[PDB]
Amino acid sequence: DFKPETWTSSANEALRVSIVGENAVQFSPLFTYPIYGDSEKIYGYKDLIIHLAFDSVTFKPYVNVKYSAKLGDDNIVDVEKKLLSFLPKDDVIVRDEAKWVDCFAEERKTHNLSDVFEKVSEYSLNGEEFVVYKSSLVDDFARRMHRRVQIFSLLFIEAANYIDETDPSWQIYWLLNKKTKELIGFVTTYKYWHYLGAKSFDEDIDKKFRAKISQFLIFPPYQNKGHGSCLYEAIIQSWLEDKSITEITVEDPNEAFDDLRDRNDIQRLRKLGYDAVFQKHSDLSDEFLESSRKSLKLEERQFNRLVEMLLLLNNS
Amino acid sequence: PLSVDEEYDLWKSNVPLMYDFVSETRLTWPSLTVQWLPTPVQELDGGFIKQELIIGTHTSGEEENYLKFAEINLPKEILSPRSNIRITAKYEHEEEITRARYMPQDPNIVATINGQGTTFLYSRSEGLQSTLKFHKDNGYALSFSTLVKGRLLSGSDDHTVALWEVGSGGDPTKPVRTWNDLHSDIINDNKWHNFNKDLFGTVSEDSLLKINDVRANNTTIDTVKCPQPFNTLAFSHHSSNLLAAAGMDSYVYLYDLRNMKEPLHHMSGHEDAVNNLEFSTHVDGVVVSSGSDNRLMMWDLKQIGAEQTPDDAEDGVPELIMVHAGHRSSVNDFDLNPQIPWLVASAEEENILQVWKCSHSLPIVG
Amino acid sequence: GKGLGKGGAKRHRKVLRDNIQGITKPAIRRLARRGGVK
Ligand SMILES: CC(C)(COP(=O)(O)OP(=O)(O)OC[C@H]1O[C@@H](n2cnc3c(N)ncnc32)[C@H](O)[C@@H]1OP(=O)(O)O)[C@@H](O)C(=O)NCCC(=O)NCCS
Repeated sequence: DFKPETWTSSANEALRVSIVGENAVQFSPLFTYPIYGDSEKIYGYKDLIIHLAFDSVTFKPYVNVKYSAKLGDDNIVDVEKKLLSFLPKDDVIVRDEAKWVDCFAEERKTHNLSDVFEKVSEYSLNGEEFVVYKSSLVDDFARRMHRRVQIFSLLFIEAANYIDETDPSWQIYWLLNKKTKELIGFVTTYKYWHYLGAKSFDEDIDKKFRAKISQFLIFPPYQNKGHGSCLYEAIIQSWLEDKSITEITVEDPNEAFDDLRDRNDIQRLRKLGYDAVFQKHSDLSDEFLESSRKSLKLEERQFNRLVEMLLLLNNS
Repeated sequence: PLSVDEEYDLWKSNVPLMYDFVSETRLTWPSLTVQWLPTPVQELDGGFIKQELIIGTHTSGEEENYLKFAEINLPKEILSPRSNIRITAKYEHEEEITRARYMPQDPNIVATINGQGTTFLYSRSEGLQSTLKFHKDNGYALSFSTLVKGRLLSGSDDHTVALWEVGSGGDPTKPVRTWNDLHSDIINDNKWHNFNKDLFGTVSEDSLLKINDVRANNTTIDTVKCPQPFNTLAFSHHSSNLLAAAGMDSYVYLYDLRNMKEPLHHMSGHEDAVNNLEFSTHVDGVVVSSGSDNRLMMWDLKQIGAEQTPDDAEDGVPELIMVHAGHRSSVNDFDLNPQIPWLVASAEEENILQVWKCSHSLPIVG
Repeated sequence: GKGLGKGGAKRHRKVLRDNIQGITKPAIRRLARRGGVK
């Protein structure tokens, strides 16, 4: 039977994203619209399969496009060229799998992020150690890596955009398996000047900042194991220690990030003894609440949600 | 893709929700300049509140030019609707008035600069008093010190800056200091600091911003390379270290005098060159800008970097408080009323003067 | 887009408004920022 409808496919299904370590782990993107258009459909290819694959350590990318047949046409999109335009120029291996393997084998011999970058913290999870590193985006090595993983922001975070790597206010956190050196996820963060009024600004020469979580990603093979929470806590803790940071903020968080943030913030509050503080009848002077929120470095809206929650939760 | 007139009509339909008050007036000739006088609020018979405004003409050589003083009689609710407006004095002026500024310590005195760079001193009660000739070309830069009576700075398309002292006695018609060495192109603006009586800033088409001391032999204490030329700058009325500057690239930049090496931040919103900038005297952190995109924008520096919801971020950066889209051509000048917080007068290229106050429901007015 | 990592377009604009509550107080704020010309 003639099925010309099979020459039109879902971009989300055709695109096979693979992270290759000891094994090839394959999964689907959540979004393709910034690559293949708003309908996320591809026309003119029968049995289309788009392989996008990354070494689990170096994230050296590989692209291979396959189909049983294709409409020779100019109106027909060049699927491969499209995808390559969102990947680093001349850093992607095309079709030749053996060539790709030879490449990242040699790279794995060279230095890890953990040799170049600044170490932030460590944690154990599932009976395994992980390390959080941070870096700027001006570093040539950090740029090489961030260009490799960038596309994951487009494929997994709605309305993501590629950030300005020339902007020195960008700081990136890298989550690594400590023994295997595999990249578990990454977080792009930014700092904005925080004006605290003339008196404060005139009194301290040291610039103050609101730190912002922008793109927060744990790769799909590694999700739902606690990594998101641990990484979030690692970053927040380093920001609590950073004198220049006044507030922790997040860019357009989704529901899943909302819940992660709330769960960790609450747990931090209880740990610091704030269950005993936030009671209906506690002394809660305006300057104490101000002092409290600043100590906590919590964003104002988030702070109020949290206090309201604690009042309701321990009551009731 | 609304035309200018379709967008105006849309703006007009939303005025009752966005504003406590808007008055719109067509002038017979454009004014290149706008400034509220510091006349104290006074309620008149009929329940109107008197304020006063300085404007000028630009007749393009067709008729006599005039420095004008207007009585703006506002509805009483403006303090918490329509106004009467009355031109109470007109004084003949040589060429167009590009800038007119009252002397803070004696607002009977008003300085002007014209299309040939000549500076004049006018008395409200007696008319033209003095002609201060140094600059040889059109000048847009003119600023009186709030800290030293009669200390006046002017700057010109001829690349030169002059310091005048017109508040003492004696003859004020000769500059006390001049600079041919500050900039190598048009002086776009010069302004006095609000706390250090000896500090002023200049911006030029040569893409430099300079911080200067009138006492120093070498003058300049800091030199800043501007991304593209700045047209204007302004100093905080609350912080002795904070200033703003803006121009061709459309962004409003903030600077710390203690470390001019790089901007604190830049605020995006304008879609064309920014031409004027002012800090609020009433609220620490509030900045207002105008530009060639026909807009005025009000900014809250205390919201820079604030967290937003996605729908909120779609309307602009958090520091953006409000956009005035009442004008249908580039904004020539605007002034924040020093007696009535949030009252603004702004004039556009095509003969319109608007007097307006944003909604008191906006969180920033509290 | 200073420091923006999620400043791109969404897949689709939403059709149902959670803000039929206009002509309220936060509605004024959004109107003001849009300059009443959206
Ligand atoms: C979130 C992500 C990091 C996974 O990491 P994670 O720490 O394992 O988070 P989890 O999904 O396991 O959630 C923690 C679990 O603790 C448990 N939990 C315990 N108490 C809970 C409570 N009070 N409330 C809800 N969950 C609770 C739940 O099982 C919870 O899972 P759930 O909330 O999803 O149902 C990953 O989804 C990701 O990176 N996704 C895409 C990128 C993205 O969208 N980033 C946000 C935009 S920038």
